[PDB]
Amino acid sequence: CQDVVQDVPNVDVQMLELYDRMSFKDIDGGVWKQGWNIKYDPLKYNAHHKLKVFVVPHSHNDPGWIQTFEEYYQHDTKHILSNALRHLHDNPEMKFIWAEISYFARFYHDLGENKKLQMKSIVKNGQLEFVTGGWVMPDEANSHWRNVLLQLTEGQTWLKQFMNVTPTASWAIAPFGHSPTMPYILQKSGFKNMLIQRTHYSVKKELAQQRQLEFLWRQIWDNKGDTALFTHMMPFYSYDIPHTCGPDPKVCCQFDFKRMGSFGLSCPWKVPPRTISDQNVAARSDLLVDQWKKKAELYRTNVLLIPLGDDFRFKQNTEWDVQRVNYERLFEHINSQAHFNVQAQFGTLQEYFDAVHQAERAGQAEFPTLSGDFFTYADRSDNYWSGYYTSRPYHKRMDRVLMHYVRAAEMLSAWHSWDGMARIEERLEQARRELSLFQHHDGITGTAKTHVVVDYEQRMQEALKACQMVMQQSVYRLLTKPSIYSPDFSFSYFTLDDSRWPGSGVEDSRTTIILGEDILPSKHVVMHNTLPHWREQLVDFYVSSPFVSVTDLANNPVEAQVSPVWSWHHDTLTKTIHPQGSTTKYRIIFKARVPPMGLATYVLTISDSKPEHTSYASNLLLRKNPTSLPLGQYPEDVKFGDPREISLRVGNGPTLAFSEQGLLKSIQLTQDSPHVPVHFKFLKYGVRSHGDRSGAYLFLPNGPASPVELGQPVVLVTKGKLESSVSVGLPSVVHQTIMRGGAPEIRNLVDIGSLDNTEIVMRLETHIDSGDIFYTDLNGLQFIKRRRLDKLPLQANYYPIPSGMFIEDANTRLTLLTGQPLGGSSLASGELEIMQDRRLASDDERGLGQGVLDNKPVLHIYRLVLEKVNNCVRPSKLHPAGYLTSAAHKASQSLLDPLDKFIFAENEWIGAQGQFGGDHPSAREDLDVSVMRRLTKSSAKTQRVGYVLHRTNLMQCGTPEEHTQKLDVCHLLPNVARCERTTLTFLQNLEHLDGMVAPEVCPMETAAYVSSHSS
Ligand SMILES: CO[C@H]1O[C@H](CO[C@H]2O[C@H](CO)[C@@H](O)[C@H](O)[C@@H]2O)[C@@H](O)[C@H](S[C@H]2O[C@H](CO)[C@@H](O)[C@H](O)[C@@H]2O)[C@@H]1O
Ligand SMILES: *[C@@H]1O[C@H](CO)[C@@H](O)[C@H](O)[C@H]1NC(C)=O
Ligand SMILES: [Zn+2]
Repeated sequence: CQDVVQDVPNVDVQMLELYDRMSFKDIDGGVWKQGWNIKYDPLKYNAHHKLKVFVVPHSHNDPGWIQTFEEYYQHDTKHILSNALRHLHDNPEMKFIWAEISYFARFYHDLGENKKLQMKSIVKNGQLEFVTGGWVMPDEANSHWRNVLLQLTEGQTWLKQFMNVTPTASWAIAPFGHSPTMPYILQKSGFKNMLIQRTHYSVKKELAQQRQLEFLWRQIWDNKGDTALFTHMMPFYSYDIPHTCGPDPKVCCQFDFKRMGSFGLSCPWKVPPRTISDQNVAARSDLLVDQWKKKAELYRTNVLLIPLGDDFRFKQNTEWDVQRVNYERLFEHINSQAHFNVQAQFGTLQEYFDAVHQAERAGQAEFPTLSGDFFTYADRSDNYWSGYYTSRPYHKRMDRVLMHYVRAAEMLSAWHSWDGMARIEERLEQARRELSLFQHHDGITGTAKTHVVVDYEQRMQEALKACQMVMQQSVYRLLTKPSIYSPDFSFSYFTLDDSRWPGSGVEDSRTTIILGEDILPSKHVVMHNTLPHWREQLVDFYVSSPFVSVTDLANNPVEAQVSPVWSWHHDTLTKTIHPQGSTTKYRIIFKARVPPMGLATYVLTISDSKPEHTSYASNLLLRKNPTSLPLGQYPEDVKFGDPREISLRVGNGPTLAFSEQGLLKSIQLTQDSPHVPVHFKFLKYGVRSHGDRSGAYLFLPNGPASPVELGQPVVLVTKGKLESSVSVGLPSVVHQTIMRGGAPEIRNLVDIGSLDNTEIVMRLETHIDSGDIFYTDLNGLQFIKRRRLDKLPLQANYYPIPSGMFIEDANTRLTLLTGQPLGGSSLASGELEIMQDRRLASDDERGLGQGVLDNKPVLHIYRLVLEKVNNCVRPSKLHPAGYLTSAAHKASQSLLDPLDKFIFAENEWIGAQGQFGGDHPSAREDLDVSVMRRLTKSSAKTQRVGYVLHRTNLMQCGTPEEHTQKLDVCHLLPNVARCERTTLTFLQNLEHLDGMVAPEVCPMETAAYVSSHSS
């Protein structure tokens, strides 16, 4: 295994280093507004050394943005694809590339067989080429790597089945900045080349000057280079035709033949295209070849990529003709005039890359190595696209919830083969496709119109119901005596109970377990653990009595805590925000112990008085002017006091101190240790009243944030043996700190209400001497070092926080893990901050055509880990990566992949069993089974199950936490007959494994295995 900590890679371009050196001046470059006037030596090309030009027609099709997926399909995309089929069929030299398989699948299944055959033939002959082949062209900032892989797999599995092709070149012209997670996944999925576009204009200029726009993109920790993927960065401001022929858009626009008027389009530079004729083809060719040779100056080979397309292009037959016939006339002239020394043709993306690598192998170029990312994007001036790290945070959180239930549904159902009547594959396919769709760069990003957001939400809600169905059917099968099992595949044997989605205060969706002497004495509940190690975790349920005790299915008592059900109300009569307690339902909490990838059953039983093994939390309401809080049968009376500082400790865990406003002020890790200052604060950013306005994409604050005025908020303290909390009703946020004996959990119920032109930020203030350094993750996969740059504006120092962030000095680290992607930064030494929501009245001129005025309450979740790190083996000061500790990693897992909870729906479960998976290996803590997916339907004689295994890298800090069992996924199901290593999509076998054993993977590596079973 390569060491991902101690060896700093030697790369030609390291993006953090480049950032430190670059001046980012925004000067007028001339016709290339963000560049310079390019010059070329005309004698560079000659008869023995020609410029080879590939014009690559394309059409950018958003799977929802300003219209829904289905609306765009009906209005635009079905016509684009129908006319592509006809036009390519009839014009054999014409070419076209296609990226978004969601749309292509939607189209193809509506074709008659004759047209399906015609379509297969233009793909097989290379006229129509799929690029990337994902379901969508995903966002790269907010998306989790697991869902990037999911959508990639969804599209490529479709393409292999129906088109018999697997793309090896990726096309990502539209995400708002770019992540190294993409080449990581793509390189492990058979890819050889990728293309990107939306990078900071200053980066484009810098790399163009050095001819470093094509590079071997490796991971930041990769000393050897085995992760490298050849990458092409386009050089100009847009992917449209004016910005793809060359540096002068006034000239390039004249070669977009849809802009002569009858299509309703024109050239903003005020010179229209003219139809090519024999009288003008020489002059027109001179202009165009000059543009091409200038673009070629920015690259190292004599092979040039010229994209030819724009959003929802190639719709009308007349548009196909006007582009094709004019370009054909240009190519005939240019290629026959030896003095240009050019050979130009329509091509595909793979044709371009193949020709580049032929030039490379001929010794005509050597490419630089690069590591780093391409965040935060700015397309012009100070317009940094850090707003979309937060926009529409409800749906960002929903993404993470659905991510987990897709994993859990696929895993739980994979253990068996299912009859088709069970509709398992149907429901899983729907769930995967709806989550996959949402990875679009207008989905999870929060950059779509209101009604489109609603469509994505409705789709995801259906997907969650599909996962629930599959999960609960699977639990019933896994835990019922086989000779008793009698399934009705439409029935709900269990319902899922989720304490954090949509959340208390967002939706009252949880079911109470109703027990009573005259109705039902007890209830079975089941926990699932998707992670491949034993886990203990507190779980809670709502119950109709406080006098409830818990047993395991050996009837062993389990210690439990009962607490009230508190809900917060904005009392419009008193103009305060305060909690009310239920008088008929209560929360019971207990520790569930669940096998690796397994299930555990418990029983809740009512009694007529306090049970021996159940304790009751105390409750203290801090506010002036209190009024009573009755709690029905709950046996401890609420206590009241004036606001005051208070401290809490659960178990032998940290002691937390809180201000009189209910906000953390310090953490004491152990009995004698210092009370370390760690202060939460809520602040507000506003919007500029002159110049450019913040919107869904852009964050353009009117200076540093101002503190939220808190008034005298009401504080609720619950103190229990198993779980304690401090909750406070602040303006726009019910803020909660929860303690269970380790790192606290933070929950924010965020309701920005009608606060227009406001962004609410949560900041942590410490004494940690972090300087200008902080760490943020990329797609939940890796942590990258950030350096705050005072030469850039505030919004430029905001980065995606898809799963966590930290600051550290020599001795102390503070890590904030998130259950949802949000934007954040460290704007001063010792600080962390993360945006909660944003409400914006203006459009920000990027095409959305609305503000963000559709906010809804969202429950954001976090873990806060303060640690001593002086004994940890960390990377050197020059290394661009950072790594989590064990405790921080486990805290992230507790947010993203919690135990699932199931409540048996009927009164009696006949044949119930206590556990599943007790013989599953308990793997080392850094290893995960990211995906378990049965790949075959029940009719297949040889069943196949796919696994994706990911090993992270945790710091060595002198805490072994060892003896663990080897995990061989190929022996998790019986009767294995073959085990193969595959690409991450499962679509190509890479190694036949001896002994049918799937080895574990190296730190920071991800591998896929497929086991086959005879059984
Ligand atoms: C404001 O319209 C202009 O920009 C939008 C940009 O849409 C892309 O980028 C946004 C972010 O800015 C992203 O959210 C979205 O997914 C898209 O990737 C363009 O849609 C239009 S193209 C439009 O008008 C062109 C000029 O007339 C025409 O050539 C094209 O075919 C379309 O009709 C525009 O550039
Ligand atoms: C799929 O593509 C490959 C390569 O051209 C070819 O061998 C095979 O005949 C095609 N059709 C299949 C495998 O069904
Ligand atoms: Zn787009």
